[PDB]
Amino acid sequence: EPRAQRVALQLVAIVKLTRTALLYSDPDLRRALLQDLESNEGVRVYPREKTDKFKLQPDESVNRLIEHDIRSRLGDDTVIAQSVNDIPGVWISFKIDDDDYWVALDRDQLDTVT
Amino acid sequence: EPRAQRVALQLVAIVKLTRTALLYSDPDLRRALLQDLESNEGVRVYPREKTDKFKLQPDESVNRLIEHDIRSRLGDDTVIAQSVNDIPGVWISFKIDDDDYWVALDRDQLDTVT
Repeated sequence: EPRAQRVALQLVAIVKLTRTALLYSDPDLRRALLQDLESNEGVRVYPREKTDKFKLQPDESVNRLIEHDIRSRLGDDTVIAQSVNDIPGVWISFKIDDDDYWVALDRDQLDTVT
Repeated sequence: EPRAQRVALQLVAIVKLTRTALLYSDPDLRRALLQDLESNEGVRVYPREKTDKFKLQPDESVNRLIEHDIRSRLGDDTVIAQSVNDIPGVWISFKIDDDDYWVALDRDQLDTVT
């Protein structure tokens, strides 16, 4: 419960901060912002398409509890996955208005911040 | 060592994300962005003045080790404090070019994400 809640809250903070950066970004600097997030923050953002396939994290350890805690903060429609279109990562969907996005985090790099 | 490194890396990620949001923000939306960061992300940003006074966190627990780990990532000139101008918080300075800023985080709220 407490360790699960902690990891979820850290992942929520990362997604909210990232969404916030994109939301208030100068439109002319938006692609440059995405390069900065990826290279310097290790946070990769992508547009999310309705046809993007995903694979769930296994029901292992506290995975399902972390996912429940994430959804309670970000929304029940949030997708959380270990891969998208077969690309491995910690993937969490988010939205701005009617646009859908993914955040992808590196698993190894995330484990130092969790 | 490992728990200290973990808390520092979480605090570094928050500061880098916040700095990044401010750096790439639409200038017209910049004050609105600051309201969003404060209200929704619990991250308060302020301009930092050379005359702003600060009080160190106590040398207690792993405080000094966390501070060392933070400075190794954000820079050796980074100020980390338990108060600024007598306002309690988790305070960490940062810079954009020649402008100085503070991030202030709520201690109780931070403890759920650490």
